[PDB]
Amino acid sequence: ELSFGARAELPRIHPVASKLLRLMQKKETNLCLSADVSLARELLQLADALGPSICMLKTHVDILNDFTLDVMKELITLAKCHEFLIFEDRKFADIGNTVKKQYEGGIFKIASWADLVNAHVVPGSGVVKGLQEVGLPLHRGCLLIAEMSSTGSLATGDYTRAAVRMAEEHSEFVVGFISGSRVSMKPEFLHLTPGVQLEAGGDNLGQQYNSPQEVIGKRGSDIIIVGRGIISAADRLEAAEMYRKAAWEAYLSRL
Amino acid sequence: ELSFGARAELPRIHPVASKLLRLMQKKETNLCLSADVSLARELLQLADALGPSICMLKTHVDILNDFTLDVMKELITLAKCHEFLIFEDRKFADIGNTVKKQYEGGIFKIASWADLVNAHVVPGSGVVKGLQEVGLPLHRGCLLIAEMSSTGSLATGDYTRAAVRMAEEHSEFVVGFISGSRVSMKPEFLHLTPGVQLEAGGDNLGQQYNSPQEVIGKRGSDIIIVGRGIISAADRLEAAEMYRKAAWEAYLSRL
Ligand SMILES: O=c1[nH]c(=O)n([C@H]2C[C@H](O)[C@@H](COP(=O)(O)O)O2)cc1I
Ligand SMILES: O=c1[nH]c(=O)n([C@H]2C[C@H](O)[C@@H](COP(=O)(O)O)O2)cc1I
Repeated sequence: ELSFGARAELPRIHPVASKLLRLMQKKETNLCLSADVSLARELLQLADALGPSICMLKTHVDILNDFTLDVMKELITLAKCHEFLIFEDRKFADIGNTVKKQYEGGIFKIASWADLVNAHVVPGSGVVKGLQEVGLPLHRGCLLIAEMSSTGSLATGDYTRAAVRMAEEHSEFVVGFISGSRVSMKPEFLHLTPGVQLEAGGDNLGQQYNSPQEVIGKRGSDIIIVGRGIISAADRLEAAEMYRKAAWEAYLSRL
Repeated sequence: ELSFGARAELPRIHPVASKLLRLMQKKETNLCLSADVSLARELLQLADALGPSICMLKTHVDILNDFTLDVMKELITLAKCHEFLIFEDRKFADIGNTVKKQYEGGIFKIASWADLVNAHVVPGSGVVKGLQEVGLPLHRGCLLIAEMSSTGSLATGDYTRAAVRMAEEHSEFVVGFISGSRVSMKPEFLHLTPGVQLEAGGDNLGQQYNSPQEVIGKRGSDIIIVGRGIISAADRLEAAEMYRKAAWEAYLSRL
């Protein structure tokens, strides 16, 4: 088992993952903020104030009521300044020819500013083949949804094993997974785990929480994705630090 | 076997499906046009010209380079004039509390203009439950993706069975399926099938095509979703009429 910093230097490491692994070690943060907000200003305020505590900011640019590409210009500014990756949670999940256009085009032009995006594997390997054609040119990485935190999730057993396989066979573009635990034995791949809170619980619509120590420590994931656990707190700065320190110590203990 | 007109009067049938099935019968079309264009003027020129030939227009708003809510207004006007339903192929595939926001809010405000939307079942029923909460107020309906057309598709066997159960258990809002064949024998559910062309073949990124006669005639589907088969033609109207006549005669032969 290697440190994040050692993993950033592996032969077969993808550059986007290496950049991420290096700033993870530098900042002592395996925390990804989920910024689920309705206003551009909200997003840029939060990113800036919490930037120092995170390795990655996960966006839903399709829930911004005042999206513009200038808003994402200013997001990249803050990303370069505080050193975090931008991860648009698009969950591309269609045939290759469609996801191509969705990734490069339309009003969002996701490929022009997202270091990472994710994709569901249900369509088969064409969803990644399609995304690759936009991603490789623009030096980007993708994450494959191998597991989900929601109750009734069908991403289990054979489905999970297919997501890993797909990943291993597209390593020039796929840098890791969305998962509830470590699912690949290859240290080149990242693991990011949503459904994370300090306290036991869920929400009213299928979400189920596990703690950072459980997820990073016992389940062997690398990064925790945390939204309401931080945004809904009174002190979002203090909240982000708690999750950072929890996930960071769990990682240290694991080494 | 019942006709679209009879099925539209079924006791346990959704207001949206009933509306759809009546205009199908009235207009003699079970063709959904997949308008995968990136200019609003071409979308509206196709909608206007091909309106009378179609029971439904399937959109990908997020690939339109010049989307405005005013464009959708004009699309709605054409849809009323020519009697077709608007279906946004958004493929909701996140947790319930997330998809609610993507469905209602943000720049696209899909719920305000889309008669139907679709969702993947991989997250568990929470995804349907989240969408339901927004759509039921507005009398919308939802299609669940039970099978896919592309090579390597993991929407098979128990995954499909899962989508059927989830649909049946949420009939108040799920009006049917995106699938390759009839997967539900319950006549209140609509079956819609993409990966359709007249000629045998496929594309370079996993898309596989069967004919209207195979899909409607042998596999028992209701409606064909056809993109490039029409869009790539010089005369898109002649092509639409060709797909319409093929799919409609295939339907009449099942009775
Ligand atoms: O399997 C998943 N689970 C999940 O929670 N998300 C997203 C949805 C939400 O925006 C965030 C979870 O944040 P909370 O910590 O607020 O639940 O991660 C995405 C996937 I794929
Ligand atoms: O399983 C699927 N298969 C599929 O083909 N589409 C959509 C994607 C595209 O917009 C259209 C196919 O267009 P062609 O008929 O040009 O392949 O159907 C959606 C799903 I879910």
